[PDB]
Amino acid sequence: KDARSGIPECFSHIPMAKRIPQAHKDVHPAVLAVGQQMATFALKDSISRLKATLLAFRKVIESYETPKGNSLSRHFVPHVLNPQIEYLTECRPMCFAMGNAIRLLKAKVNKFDINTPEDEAKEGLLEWIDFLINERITLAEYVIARNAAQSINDGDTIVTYGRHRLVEKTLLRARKEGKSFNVTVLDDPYVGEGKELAKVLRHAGIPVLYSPNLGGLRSKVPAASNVFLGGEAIFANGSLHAPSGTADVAMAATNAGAKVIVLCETINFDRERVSVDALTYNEIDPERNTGDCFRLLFDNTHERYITGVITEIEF
Amino acid sequence: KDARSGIPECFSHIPMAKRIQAHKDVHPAVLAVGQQMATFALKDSISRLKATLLAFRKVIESYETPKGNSLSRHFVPHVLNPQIEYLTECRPMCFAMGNAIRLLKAKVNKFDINTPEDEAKEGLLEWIDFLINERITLAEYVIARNAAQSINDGDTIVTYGRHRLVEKTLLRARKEGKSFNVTVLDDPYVGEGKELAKVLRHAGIPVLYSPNLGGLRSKVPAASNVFLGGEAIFANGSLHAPSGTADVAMAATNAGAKVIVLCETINFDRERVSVDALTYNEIDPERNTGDCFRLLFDNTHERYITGVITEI
Amino acid sequence: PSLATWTKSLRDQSLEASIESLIFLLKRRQVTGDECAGAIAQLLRQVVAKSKWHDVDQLLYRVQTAGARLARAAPHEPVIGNIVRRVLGLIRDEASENSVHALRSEVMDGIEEILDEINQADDQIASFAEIQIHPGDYVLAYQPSKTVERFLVKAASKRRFTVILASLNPPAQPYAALRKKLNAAGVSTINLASNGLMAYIPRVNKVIFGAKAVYQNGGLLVDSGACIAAQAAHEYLKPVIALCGVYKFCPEDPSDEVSRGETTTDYIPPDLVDVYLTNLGPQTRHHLGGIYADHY
Amino acid sequence: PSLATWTKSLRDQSLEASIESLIFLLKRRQVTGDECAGAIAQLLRQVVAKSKWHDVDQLLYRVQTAGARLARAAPHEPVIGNIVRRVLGLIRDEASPFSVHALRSEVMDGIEEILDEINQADDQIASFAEIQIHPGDYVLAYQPSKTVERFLVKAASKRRFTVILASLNPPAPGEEEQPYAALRKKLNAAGVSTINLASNGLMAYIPRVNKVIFGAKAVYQNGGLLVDSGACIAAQAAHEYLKPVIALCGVYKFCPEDPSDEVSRGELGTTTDYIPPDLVDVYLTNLGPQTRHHLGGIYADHY
Repeated sequence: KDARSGIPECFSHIPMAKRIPQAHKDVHPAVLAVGQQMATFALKDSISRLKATLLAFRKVIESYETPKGNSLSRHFVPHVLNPQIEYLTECRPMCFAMGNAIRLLKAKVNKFDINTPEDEAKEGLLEWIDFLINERITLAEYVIARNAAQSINDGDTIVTYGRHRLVEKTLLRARKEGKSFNVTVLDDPYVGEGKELAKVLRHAGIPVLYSPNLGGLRSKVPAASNVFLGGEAIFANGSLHAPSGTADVAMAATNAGAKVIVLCETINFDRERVSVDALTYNEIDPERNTGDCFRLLFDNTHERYITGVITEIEF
Repeated sequence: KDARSGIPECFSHIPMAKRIQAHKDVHPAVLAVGQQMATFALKDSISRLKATLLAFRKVIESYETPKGNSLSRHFVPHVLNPQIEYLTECRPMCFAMGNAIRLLKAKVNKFDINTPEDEAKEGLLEWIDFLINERITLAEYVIARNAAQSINDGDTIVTYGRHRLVEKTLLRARKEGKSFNVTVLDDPYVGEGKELAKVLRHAGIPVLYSPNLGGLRSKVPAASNVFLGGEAIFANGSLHAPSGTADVAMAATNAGAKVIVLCETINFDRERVSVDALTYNEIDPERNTGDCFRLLFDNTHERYITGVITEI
Repeated sequence: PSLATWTKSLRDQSLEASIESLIFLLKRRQVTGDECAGAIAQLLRQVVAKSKWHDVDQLLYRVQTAGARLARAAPHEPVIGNIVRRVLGLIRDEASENSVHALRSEVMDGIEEILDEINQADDQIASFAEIQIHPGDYVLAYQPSKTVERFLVKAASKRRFTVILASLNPPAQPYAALRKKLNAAGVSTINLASNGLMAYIPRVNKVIFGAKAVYQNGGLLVDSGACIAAQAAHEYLKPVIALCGVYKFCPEDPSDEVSRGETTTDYIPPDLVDVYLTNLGPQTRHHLGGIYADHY
Repeated sequence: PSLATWTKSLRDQSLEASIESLIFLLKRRQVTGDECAGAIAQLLRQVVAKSKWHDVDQLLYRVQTAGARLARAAPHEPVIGNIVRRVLGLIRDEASPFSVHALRSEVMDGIEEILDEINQADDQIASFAEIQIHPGDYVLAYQPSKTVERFLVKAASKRRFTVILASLNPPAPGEEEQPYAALRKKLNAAGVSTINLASNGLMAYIPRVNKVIFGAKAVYQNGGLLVDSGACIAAQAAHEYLKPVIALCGVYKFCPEDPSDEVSRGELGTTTDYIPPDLVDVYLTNLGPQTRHHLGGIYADHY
C-alpha cells in the first residue's frame, strides 16, 4: 500500500522522509536543488541544511519582482516563500533551525507595509540573510570552536561521538594551538562518519582511538575523560536532540563521573518546545521503516547527562 | 461465572482467592482454618502458618495407617496433599505455608517402612511444636525484644497499616518505660491501622493517625524511624508487603529517615527472587474487575530498606 | 446547590448579596477550582459595574476589599488572589494610559477577556495532547481534573492509548462518565482501587494531573495523594506532566509551612515536575519564570 | 570443520589430534557458548579414557595439562576452566584398594552426568520463563544466545508478550539477510510480537521496554558478568531506568573467583564486554534464580 504502512504502532506518529513523488511545481531552482540534496541526505547536519536553505531563499528573494497591483509584503510570503517551504518540507521533514529561521524571516516580512519600496524591502531581507549567516552560523562556529578549545588542556583525553562540525573544528583548533591531547572517536556502525573524522584528526597530528560502535563503552569513557558532543537542536527544557546513540554516550560518561560538554549555536535553541522522551520529536530511517528492520535517526539526551553547554554567546 | 475473567491482561497471571461444601474429604480442622483464610479472618502469614500447623497437627494424630502398608508411603500422597490443595483453593498459600509444608514433607520422607507408626506420629507432632515455639513464638518475642531495644527516648516511630510484630514491638518498648511518639499510616481500603492506633493509645503511646498516604512527605521526617512488617522477604533482599508499603519505604528513604523491617526467619525465601510487584502478587477477590482493580501486596526493593531485625 | 442560576442572577442581586452567596459557595467548596477562577473574575467585573467609586484609587480599594474577603473565604484556592491582582494591574494600566465611564467599560471588557481566556484555557491546553501522548502510551491520570478529562478526550480523538485512573480514597464508582466517554473513543481504562502507586508505576509511561496552583519555584498545589504518584513516578524517571492555566500561576513562593507540610491539598516540589502544560504552551521552569513576567 | 564431525574423530580419533583439533576449533571461534563447555567435557572424558596414568596424580596431571591448553586456547570462554576444575574435583573425591579401571569408569560416567546436566540446563532455565515474563510484557532480548531463544520460545507457549531484538552491529553485506529470522518466525507463530532494531544505542527505546534479557558467557564471584559486546549498553541503559536486568547462565559458567583486572577493564578478547554486578538484578540458572551474596556459595559447589 504505502511506505507509512508496516511501521510499528508505537512509532506511527513519527515523521519519515518520503522524498519526492521528481515532480516540480513553481519552485525556485536553488530551492529545488537544496531540497533534493536533502532528499539524498547529502546534507544531514541541521546547520548545513539551514545555510543551504538560506542561500536558496536569498536567490529566491533577489529574483522576486512585485506584480504591479500587488505589494511585496502581501504577495511574497503567500505565493512565493510558502511554495518553497512545502517543497523543502516534503523533500525531508524540517529540522528546527530551518523552522526558526523561517518564522523569523516571516516576522521580518510582516513588519513590512504596503507603502514600502520593493528594493528597500528586498535588501532589508538580504542584509538580514547575510547577517544571519555571518553571525549565527560562521562567526558563531568560530567562537564556539575557540572557546570550547580553550577548555581542553595538555594530557586530556577527549571523547566524541560520530562526526560533528563543531566538535571537529574545536579539536582541530585545539591542536593548532599547540596543545597535545588524545581523542577517542565513537561511531554509529550504521552511519560510519566518525572514521573519516578520525582520519582527519590523524592528519592533524592528533593521536586518536577509533571505535566502530558503542560496545565496551565503560572502558573508553573514564571519569577523567571529557566528552564533547554536538547535536541538531536543544529544547527549552535543556535536553539535546541529537543523532541516535548520543544519549547513550552522554549517560555512560555522566554515571562514569566524566564531564559532558555540548557544543551548539544559538539558532538551534528551541524556546517554544519541550521534549521529555525520544518519541515526542524524532525521524524514522526511510530504509529501516519496516518492522523487520527498524531504525530512528535521533535520540533525546536529558539535561541530567549534560554538564555544560557552550554557545556563541560569550557574555 | 469466571472470577478470573474480566481481569486486565497485564494482571492475568496473578492468582486470586477463590471463594468455596462442594469439597473432597478433608479434616475438619483444615476445613475450618482454610475457610477462615477464605473469609480473610486470618491474613497475617504467621497466623495462617500457625493455624495450618495446628490443623495439620490434629490431622496427624487422627491419622491411622492402613494395615499392610507403610506410613511414609501412604501419608503424604493420600492425606496431607488433600489438605494442602484444599487450602490452596481457599486462598493462594503464603510463602510461610509453602516452606513449612516442604519441611514437613522432608520429615515424612525421612521416614521408612520399618519405622513404627507410634513414634513417627509424635515425632511429627513435637516437630510441629518445635517449629511453632522457636520459629514463631520465641522468634516473635526475640524480634520484639531487639526492636524495642533499638528505640530510644523521644524517637518518632512511623508504621504502615497494622502489623503484628510492629505492634508487639511498640507495646513491649512502652512497657519497658520508654517514651516515644508513633505515627500510624493506613490504607483507606483496609483501615486496620486505626484499631492499631486505638491499641497504642490505650497503652499510653501518643499516636498521630493518617487514614491514607496523602501528605506523606509531611509525616515522614528525616528524624523519624520507620518500622515495617511484611509477609515475606525474597532472596534478593526485597520485602513482600501489604500494598502501600513500598511508597512509605521510598518516601522515608528519600527523606533520610531510617527504614527498619521486622521479620521472622521462617519468612525468608532463598529460592525465589522478585524484581517487581507483578512477579509474585495476589489480586483482591472483590476488585478483580477492570472498572475497580486492586492488588493486595507490593514489592519493596532492598534499595529502600536500611535494616532487617530478626531473632537471629 | 449549583449556580448557573446565580451567574444569570448575579446582575439582579445587590452586590453584597452576591458576594455573600459566593462566599457561601466557597465554604461549601462544591465549585470547581477552574470554575472558581471564573466566578471571581465575573463577581469583580460586576463589582466594577455597580460599586460606588469616583476615582481610580477607589477602584483599587473596592476590588481589593472584595478580593480580600474572597481570599479569606477559600484559603485552599490561591487562584483567587491572582485573578484579583490581575484585574488591579489592568486598572492601573488604564490609569497610566489616562472620565469614570470609559475607564469603567475598558476595565469591564478587560475582565470579560480574562473570563473567556479562562474558559477556552482547557481546549487550548488540550491542543497539545496529541503531541504529549503517543500511540500505545500508558497514562496514569491522578484525580483527573476537568482540564485533564478534556485533555484525555482530545488525546483520544487522535490516538489509541491506555489510561490508568488513580484516586486517593475509595468512594463513600468513580469517573464512570469519563472512563467510557474514553472507551467510546477507543481508549482503554483501568481504575485503580489502590492507595499507594509504587506497584503499578513501572508499567505506566507517564503521569498526568491538573495543578490548582503553580508557585515561582515551580512548586505545585495539587489534590492530596498526588504527590505519592509524582514521587513514585520520579524515581522510575517517568515524565510528570502538570496541566495548569496561566491564571493559576502564582507570583508567590510557597509558604514555608506549605513546603514543610500540607490535608485537603498537597504540595509538590519543582524537582518532581518535568513538564508544565499551559494554554500559551508547554513551559520550562525558566520559561515559567518568563511568563510570570508576562502574566504579572 | 563441523562440530559434529570433530565429534566423530574424537570417538575414533587420536587423543592428541582431537585435542589440537578442538584447539584450532576454539581459536576459529566457530564453537559458541555452552557447546564449548560440553565439548570440553567430552574431550576430558576421552582424556581420562586414554590418559597415560597409573595413579590419581597423573590423571590430575594430564587433565590439568590438557585443560590448561584448552584454557589458553580460548581465553574468551572461561567456562572451559570451570569444567576442567569440576572434572578434577570429581576425580579427587572418588579417589577415596582398587584398580584404576574402577576409578576410570566411575570418573568417566561422572563426566557423562556433567555432560547431560550441561545439555538440559537450557530447558531447566526456560521452566522459569513463564514466571519471569508476564502477559503484555516488553522484553529487550539483546543478541540472544540459543539459551535465551528457548527461554523466549517456552515463554511464548504460556504467555503473550513482545520481544525487542537488539544487535550491536549491522548485518554483513554478504549475508544480504536481516537477523534472527528463525527466532522471529518461531516467535510470531506462538503469537509473540517482534521488533528488530537496527539501532546502535538503545537509550531511545529503553523506557518503553519492561525488562532486559541476555545470556552470559561467565559469572564471577563478585557478581560480574562476561557478555557479548554491546550487552553492557543495554544493561546500563536499563539500569538507569530501573528496568530489571536478567542474565541467563548455567551453573557451569559460574567462575569461582573475581574477574582478573584485564576482564574488569574490558581488554579481554573486543568481542566480549564486562558488566559490573550492580547493573545485574537477576541471575537465572537451571537451579533457579541466584543472587549476589548467594553466588559465592555455589561457586564453591562447582569446584
